[PDB]
Amino acid sequence: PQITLWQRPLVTIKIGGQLKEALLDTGADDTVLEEMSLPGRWKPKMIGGIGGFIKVRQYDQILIEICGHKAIGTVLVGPTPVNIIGRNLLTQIGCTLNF
Amino acid sequence: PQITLWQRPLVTIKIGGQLKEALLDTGADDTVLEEMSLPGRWKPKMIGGIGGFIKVRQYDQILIEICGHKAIGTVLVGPTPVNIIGRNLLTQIGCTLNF
Ligand SMILES: CC(C)CN(CCNCCN(CC(C)C)S(=O)(=O)c1ccc(N)cc1)S(=O)(=O)c1ccc(N)cc1
Ligand SMILES: [Cl-]
Ligand SMILES: [Cl-]
Repeated sequence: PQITLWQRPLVTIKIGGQLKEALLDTGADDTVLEEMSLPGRWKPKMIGGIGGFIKVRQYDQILIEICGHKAIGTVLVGPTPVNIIGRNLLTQIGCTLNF
Repeated sequence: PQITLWQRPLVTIKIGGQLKEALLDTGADDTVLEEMSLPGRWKPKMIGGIGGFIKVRQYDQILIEICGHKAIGTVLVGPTPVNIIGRNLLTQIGCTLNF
């Protein structure tokens, strides 16, 4: 599709059998979601910027569906104020910026 | 242009006669720049970041060029990790997300 930026570009994702709303964020290196369970190994990470840093758990090789697009990648999990889809997954669905 | 996301979408902007590098950030509602001098009066604004809310300076109707595309809009100034171009100016230059 073609997504306008007049409004926040929010999309439905499916992960861990869960449906969630998330922000497509070209400025985010990696996907980070609010607290949830994910299977497999993880390692701690600090991510931050405006207003500071937050501690997250990094899970790798996680399956996700974005707008019906299937993709695999890293998912960070922690106290983000909003669910964000980062470049690491945006590239796999072939998402680009255009003007 | 068409910008893929395998690397950060960092572009050149021009503001106050000076070139700067900035991040095209669809996750950002508003544009926020590193501390700099701008003309006119400013008003206070609180923005919600990944680690918390912070105070920044709002300057309105400022000339800024993004990848050569001319714009005039609101620019916020404050302690941001990088210059960020948000949806207020992305919309202005006709930017969309596509997949
Ligand atoms: C400086 C940016 C490159 C840092 N980030 C990415 C840009 N997101 C842009 C949206 N933001 C809020 C976020 C909670 C949705 S923001 O705090 O940067 C913000 C707020 C207000 C305005 N006007 C401009 C920017 S990050 O969010 O810190 C981040 C860092 C690591 C990962 N893995 C994921 C997100
Ligand atoms: Cl103030
Ligand atoms: Cl504006």
